[PDB]
Amino acid sequence: NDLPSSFTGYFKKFNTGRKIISQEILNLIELRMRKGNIQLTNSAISDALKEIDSSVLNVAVTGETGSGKSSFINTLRGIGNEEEGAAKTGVVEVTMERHPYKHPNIPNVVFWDLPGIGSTNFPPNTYLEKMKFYEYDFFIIISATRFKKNDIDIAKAISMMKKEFYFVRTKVDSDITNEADGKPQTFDKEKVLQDIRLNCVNTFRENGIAEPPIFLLSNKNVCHYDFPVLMDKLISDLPIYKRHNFMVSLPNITDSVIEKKRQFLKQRIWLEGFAADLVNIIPSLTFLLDSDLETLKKSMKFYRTVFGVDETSLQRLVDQVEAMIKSPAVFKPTDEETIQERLSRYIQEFCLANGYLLPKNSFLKEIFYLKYYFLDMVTEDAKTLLKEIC
Amino acid sequence: AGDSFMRDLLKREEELIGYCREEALKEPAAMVEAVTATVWPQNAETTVDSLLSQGERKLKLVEPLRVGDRSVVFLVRDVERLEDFALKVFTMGAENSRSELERLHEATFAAARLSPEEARDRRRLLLPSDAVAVQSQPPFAQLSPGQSDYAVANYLLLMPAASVDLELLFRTLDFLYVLRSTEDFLALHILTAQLIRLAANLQSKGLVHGHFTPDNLFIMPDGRLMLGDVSVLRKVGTRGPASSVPVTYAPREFLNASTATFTHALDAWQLGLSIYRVWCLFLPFGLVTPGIKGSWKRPSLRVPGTDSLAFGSCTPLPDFVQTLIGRFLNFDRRRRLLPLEAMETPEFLQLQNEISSSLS
Ligand SMILES: Nc1nc2c(ncn2[C@@H]2O[C@H](COP(=O)(O)OP(=O)(O)O)[C@@H](O)[C@H]2O)c(=O)[nH]1
Ligand SMILES: Nc1ncnc2c1ncn2[C@@H]1O[C@H](COP(=O)(O)OP(=O)(O)O)[C@@H](O)[C@H]1O
Ligand SMILES: [Mg+2]
Repeated sequence: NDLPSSFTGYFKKFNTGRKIISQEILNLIELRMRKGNIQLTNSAISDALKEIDSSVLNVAVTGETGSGKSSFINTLRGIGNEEEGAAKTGVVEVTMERHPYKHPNIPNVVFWDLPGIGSTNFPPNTYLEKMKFYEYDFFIIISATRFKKNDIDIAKAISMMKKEFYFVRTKVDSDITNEADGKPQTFDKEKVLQDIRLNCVNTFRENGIAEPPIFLLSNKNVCHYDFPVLMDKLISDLPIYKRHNFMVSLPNITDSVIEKKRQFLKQRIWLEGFAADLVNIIPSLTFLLDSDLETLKKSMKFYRTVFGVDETSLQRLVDQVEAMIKSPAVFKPTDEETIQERLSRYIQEFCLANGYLLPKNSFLKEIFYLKYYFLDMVTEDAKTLLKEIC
Repeated sequence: AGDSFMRDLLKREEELIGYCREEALKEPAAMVEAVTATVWPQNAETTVDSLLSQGERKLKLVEPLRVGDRSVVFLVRDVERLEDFALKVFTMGAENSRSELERLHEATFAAARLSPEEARDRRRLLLPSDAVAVQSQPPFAQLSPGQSDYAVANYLLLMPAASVDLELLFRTLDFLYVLRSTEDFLALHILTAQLIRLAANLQSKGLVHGHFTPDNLFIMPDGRLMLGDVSVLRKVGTRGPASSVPVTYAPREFLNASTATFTHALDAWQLGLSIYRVWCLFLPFGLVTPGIKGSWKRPSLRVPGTDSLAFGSCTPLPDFVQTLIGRFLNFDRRRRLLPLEAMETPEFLQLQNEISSSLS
């Protein structure tokens, strides 16, 4: 019931391995807090958030021409293959140069479309050097249909360097369709997927390569097959400080992706709230400065964009779409109540349901309870729209 | 056997092969229907006379099997003999003019001398059982009732029916690549060894074929791989029209004159191409391979293109297979590996030993 204990204790409510700051940094903050130099504590937190925000993610995607590299990249960026900023087939093979594609909302997340080694004249090791293998956080081999010698030569070379890579078998929807059409009397969708997966595992084993993470998926049906488990695996392999930016960049493909995003953002709000310093007044009896109000509007706009319920995403789905969810209406003025009155009402709802999250007589500033409330509101909005999509 | 493995694989994938077989009949559906309606205009059985000594038979249509550039091949039944056959029916070009078909007949049935029972019991070359004509109509000349746009010659070739031709097998694998287990992939090893032994058989008899292509290479119901189109067989070193070699299967050296010398190196080249397709589905050097995804469009080796042998887009293949393909595909025809000699190389001995060990 002392404050440093309450601070650190919040993170222990979260799934292990699923925190946004390391134990080391957390211990550092707990310590500065017990000191009592509020500037020092504020700085340690601000620094951790700076490190989180400024982290750049570089994701390499290699594979044969037509294997689904650009489609994969577009899928992760939540961009249509025909939309603006979409990666397109043919270009990398023509140029034989890698091409970066930034996530449209989180420009610190970058996907690199690499030319197939077959489109170049480099032997495996020379290819990996020319493509700057060591600069990527993830090196993903994209493979459609069946193994090619190129796929294995690249993987073997990485194996030799005692390094690692991910293997993604795309177009499994086409495999399942062809099994169902060509062999209906023996067709079993689950059995087909397992058969292909085991061919992947065993193919690596037979080439003396340590079994890599293997994902069977379809760029045309992202909420199914192994796309969500690929996302889980990728986040879990990252150094802790890189996880936030990648997590928030993820397409809102399932409830589970959406919810995990919420959990991450709750920890961020907790850090932001402690960086701003706790007060000795209940938020249900406070109000907001104009600066606070502007911070809140921007936080709402960010949450909405992250969860794909921003106005632009709604338009790509308008008054009829807005009407389905709650967040678009929050800052719409009425003679019925002021924005200060609406926001105090939200605090009442939030704090009545959840309490003040702290030992007695200590509170976060009102704006942070409001961020929590908006975060909950946006994630529900996200799930509501996803169901319409689905 | 060897053969037994391949027999079991075809049986396992019988439904899939059947699906792909039917799918390939869809585009030429008009041709297939017109030819069917010419040969079986009213009754399910057509009475035919042998152009040799086999006398009279009644052929019942079971189903269309395959379409070629100049023909339709049907599965038929001689109920009285309790025997099924492939029956090849020729459309009239002129690609199959009356004189060309008379010449095809003589070359086809002379080929055994170049003994029918013995060549039949040895099971390397797929020989026709008979050549027949619909009763009461002159042989070779157009068959009535004629159907618009698809004139059919009254000359029908009766053969053992293969389970599948390698072209259809490759098209089937390109649709759904059913090889997944380590055991499954022995199919590619077995076909590699079988193709080499088939070509070696030709070499041992001092004969050249020059049409050693997947649509003329047949897996029989017992799993044996056989080579068809026996009418093209020639003694090694003889001269003939170069145009008789399919252009995408012709070595560069065969594209320079209208007349060519037929050498064992010709078949060794085509052997290399067929082994490459076993592991790759498409032809090497960017050569156009109709019906196969990933194919490029190079019309022949005389058109400028990629002349280095590339394996990167193939199924992963053993180094000893790569070596053999590379030697069969030597552009220097005088240094090109021949199949009898290939069977003595460390690479072939390794291929044979690992197949025998895997099957033991
Ligand atoms: N059915 C299906 N088609 C796909 C999938 N991924 C890609 N494609 C299609 O396959 C073709 C090649 O994909 P693309 O991303 O352009 O290949 P790239 O050359 O590696 O960039 C395009 O027509 C895509 O629409 C998939 O998972 N399933
Ligand atoms: N005995 C047979 N059994 C099964 N299929 C056959 C047989 N003979 C030919 N075929 C198939 O029929 C098709 C046409 O035969 P082909 O000899 O290539 O004629 P074309 O000269 O018209 O191309 C080919 O796909 C071939 O594999
Ligand atoms: Mg043919």
